[PDB]
Amino acid sequence: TRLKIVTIHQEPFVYVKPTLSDGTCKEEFTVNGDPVKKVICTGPRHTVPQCCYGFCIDLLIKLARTMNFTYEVHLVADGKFGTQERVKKEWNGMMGELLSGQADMIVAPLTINNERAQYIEFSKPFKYQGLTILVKKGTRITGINDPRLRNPSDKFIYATVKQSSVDIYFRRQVELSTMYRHMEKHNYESAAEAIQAVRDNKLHAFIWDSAVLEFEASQKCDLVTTGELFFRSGFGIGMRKDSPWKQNVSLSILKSHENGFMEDLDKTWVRYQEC
Amino acid sequence: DNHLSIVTLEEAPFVIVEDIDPLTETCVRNTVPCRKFVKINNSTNEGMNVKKCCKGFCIDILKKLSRTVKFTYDLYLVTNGKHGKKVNNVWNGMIGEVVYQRAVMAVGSLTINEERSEVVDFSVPFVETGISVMVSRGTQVTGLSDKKFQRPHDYSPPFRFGTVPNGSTERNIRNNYPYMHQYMTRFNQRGVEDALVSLKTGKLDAFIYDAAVLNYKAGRDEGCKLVTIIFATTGYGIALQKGSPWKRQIDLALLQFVGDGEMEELETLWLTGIC
Ligand SMILES: CCc1onc(C)c1-c1cc(F)cc(C(=O)NC[C@@H](N)C(=O)O)c1
Ligand SMILES: N[C@@H](CCC(=O)O)C(=O)O
Repeated sequence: TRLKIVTIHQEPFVYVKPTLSDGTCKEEFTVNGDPVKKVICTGPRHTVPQCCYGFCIDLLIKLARTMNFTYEVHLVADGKFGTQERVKKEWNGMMGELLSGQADMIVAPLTINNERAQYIEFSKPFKYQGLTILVKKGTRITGINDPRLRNPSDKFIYATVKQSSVDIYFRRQVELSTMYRHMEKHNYESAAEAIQAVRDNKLHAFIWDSAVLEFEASQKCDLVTTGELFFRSGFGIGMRKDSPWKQNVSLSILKSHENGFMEDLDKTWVRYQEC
Repeated sequence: DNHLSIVTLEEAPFVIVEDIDPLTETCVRNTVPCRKFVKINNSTNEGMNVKKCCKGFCIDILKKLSRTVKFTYDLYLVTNGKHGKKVNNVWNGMIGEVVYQRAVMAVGSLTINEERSEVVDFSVPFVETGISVMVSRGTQVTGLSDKKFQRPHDYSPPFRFGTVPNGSTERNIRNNYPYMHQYMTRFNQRGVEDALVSLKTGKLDAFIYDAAVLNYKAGRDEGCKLVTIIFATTGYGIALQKGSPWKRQIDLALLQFVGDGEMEELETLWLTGIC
């Protein structure tokens, strides 16, 4: 055993914080007096120890305790989810890390889709969500079909995160060729930068995972989401096709939905009442 | 071995069974042939296959899989139970048909849970579901987890609520809420139609059941009287025999349909509501 876990920064699934001066994590408590569990995670390729927690970290702990394994967590070196790019073709991001042997499992809000499943094994979904659009509170939009996205210009800017499944979908889809030409000039490196950019009117609309965006909107009152969910899909744990863990990882996730544990994680990390 | 025995079960709008044009014994276009074994009497194993015609959301999925993954099939309706229940350690229903190798796969409104995954392989989920509660509009309950369900006799009068036994909903309530389970058995309903009538006529206060079916029914409700207020999110999947060689391509095809828009078309075709 000793599984190498790759993950990525993405609140509220994985928070990433400095260790204190001794090498430990700040003792922290939920409302209710319950201890926030934290793990040491290495990340940037000059690596330093850091502190990780959130929904995905609690899931990993649950998984490690259930199936009886030990692990080391690192943040993905390039900061990316993973797409297959021309060099003849190669995966970057967490996908690349898993396929090369840098990681043995991806534990992250990693979307389950056809192209990734051709190369890796996904668990049953630990979370169900889709895509939506985050704007600054002033803005009224229909959604992904509103004219300001459909007929773009410099007078309303929209973007997604690079080396995401959403980015390379916009690149490959014929009817999206004009929206991509606009997004090409504005796409960001990380969801957090993009979210900040919207707060400051440097970005008018950010297309991203509803689980993340609705969370943002629940916490910050100067943000809102709009449109219906589209491309409803799941997040899954990622493993190589010959991982011997794949059956029991999937069984554990099913058990955790059925017994209330996942709803527990949602009450702790995802369902906030600041707005 | 391209010609597959496949079992299904009637449950609108996922699978709808109609009588065959009695002159022609030919299934009208848009429907596929399905057989049902019908006993001659109750004192005998003797019976005859009746030719019927099958359509619906799941049927359309089957037709798409058949073309993409390149198999032909002989579809039949399960007669030994319904979706699947373990009785004295023996599986009945569609799950049983797969476990004991009378079918290569099971297609329909078949919920993925842990105990069934122990004995069958499941595809990726292709319809999102779980456990919901249907009530007459105005009824105030927070969800499955409310104390009106968990401790019914704390209240005067006690809420009247029930499910259709022997499926995934009842299995889940049995494992998680023992007092709720035993109280509910008094109000259990033979099927969904019985349940909706009980609700509409004041004989039942709530009906707990599969979320996909309840949402559909709510959306088609005359007057929009019946509403739903999802616990244990999961989905419907194709069940296959453990270690099935068809699983790889079926999973890929299902994920392709999500990313192609073909799934969205089927949803509109079959599951749209007014309310
Ligand atoms: C069937 C899934 C699918 O197919 N085509 C597209 C586009 C999507 C899709 C849906 C979704 F809800 C989130 C993401 C995503 O890329 N999110 C970002 C990140 N979680 C990632 O995994 O890259 C991608
Ligand atoms: N879809 C359920 C049946 C209905 C229910 O019990 O909610 C199953 O596959 O058992």
